[PDB]
Amino acid sequence: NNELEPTPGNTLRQTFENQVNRILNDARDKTGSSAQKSLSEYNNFKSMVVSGAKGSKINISQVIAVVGQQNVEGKRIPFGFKHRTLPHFIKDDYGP
Amino acid sequence: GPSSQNVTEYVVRVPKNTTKKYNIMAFNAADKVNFATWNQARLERDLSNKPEDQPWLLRVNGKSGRKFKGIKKGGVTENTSYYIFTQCPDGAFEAFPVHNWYNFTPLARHRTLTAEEAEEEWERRNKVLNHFSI
Amino acid sequence: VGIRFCQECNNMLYPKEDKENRILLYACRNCDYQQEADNSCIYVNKITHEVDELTQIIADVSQDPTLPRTEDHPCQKCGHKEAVFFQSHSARAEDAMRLYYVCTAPHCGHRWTE
Amino acid sequence: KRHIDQLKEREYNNYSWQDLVASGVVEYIDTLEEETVMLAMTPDDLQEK
Ligand SMILES: [Zn+2]
Ligand SMILES: [Zn+2]
Repeated sequence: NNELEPTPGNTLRQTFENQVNRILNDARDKTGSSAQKSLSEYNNFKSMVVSGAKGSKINISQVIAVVGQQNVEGKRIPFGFKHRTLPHFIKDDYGP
Repeated sequence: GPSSQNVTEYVVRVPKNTTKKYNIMAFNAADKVNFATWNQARLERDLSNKPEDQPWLLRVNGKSGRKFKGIKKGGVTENTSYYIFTQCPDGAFEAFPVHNWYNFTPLARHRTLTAEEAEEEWERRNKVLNHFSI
Repeated sequence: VGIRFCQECNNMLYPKEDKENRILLYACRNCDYQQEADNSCIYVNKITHEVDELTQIIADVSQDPTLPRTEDHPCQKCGHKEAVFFQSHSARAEDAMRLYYVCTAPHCGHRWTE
Repeated sequence: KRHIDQLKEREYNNYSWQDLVASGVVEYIDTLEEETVMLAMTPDDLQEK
């Protein structure tokens, strides 16, 4: 409905998609924090992450909470079909 | 009118022989040629090709008159023969085979630009635009 | 703004200038057929390129089974309550997230942006 | 359903894949033609009003 205002040095798509990406990143960070929030002292993932032997604090959240958002060439999944990503969506769908 | 309520029946014959070969002479409608203006015509096979294959050269009105070039169509009986149907005094129809299709087009007897000369002129003109710059 | 073809040899008529009555004359190079110009302008160059694609989209797009549909926005010229919308899908994609609609009723073909 | 209860009997019925194409219920779709099509992934879930 043309209610967005581009920022200095940003196209509307940029401004558009980079704002969408920022919202997605905030949601992913919240999900990861929630996943980290719930572990026990007897947990065996936390036992290899804390001692630094093998693993990282994001594998815990990816196994327990959310895999996250994929991207090729450093940007969101492109439109490989014409105005679609797969034949199971409707055209120009920009949802998450 | 008779085009609406008109009715009739006529016999059709297809003679196994003719005294003359039958061809089609086609004109662009867009020209709307007045055939009445054709007092006379000459018709000869085109000389660029220096016979049956030869394109036709049509010269209207003998000496002073129009001129067209006719180019043969690729095919005429490759899948379906074409017939000329003519009405006879007995009402019966007579059918004539189409031997060939020639395409006739109008000719421009004006302006003669020359090859080597044209190319030479283009370079000088091209050169002139580049010269005297800024 | 348009183009002019000769009436004798069917070629492109060029503009020329005569130093007698101060009127634009269209001339041919092959033949020298002549006539005067009615609008008396030759060249125009649109750089804004703000052409509204409401003049370029076709009415039969409403036969596409791969486009979204809507029950909210009805057609004005016929009152049908089903439309099919899409984006510019062309160049000039700097701020191009408008949403053109097309009525889906048979033999209406009404188009409108918002 | 008439196509299923007679397709589970190919052993002594002589009704097979070929009699299924020739009845107009399946169709081969190329890649170019696959841009003018609208696919559903699963019947019971995507074809409900
Ligand atoms: Zn001319
Ligand atoms: Zn309508």
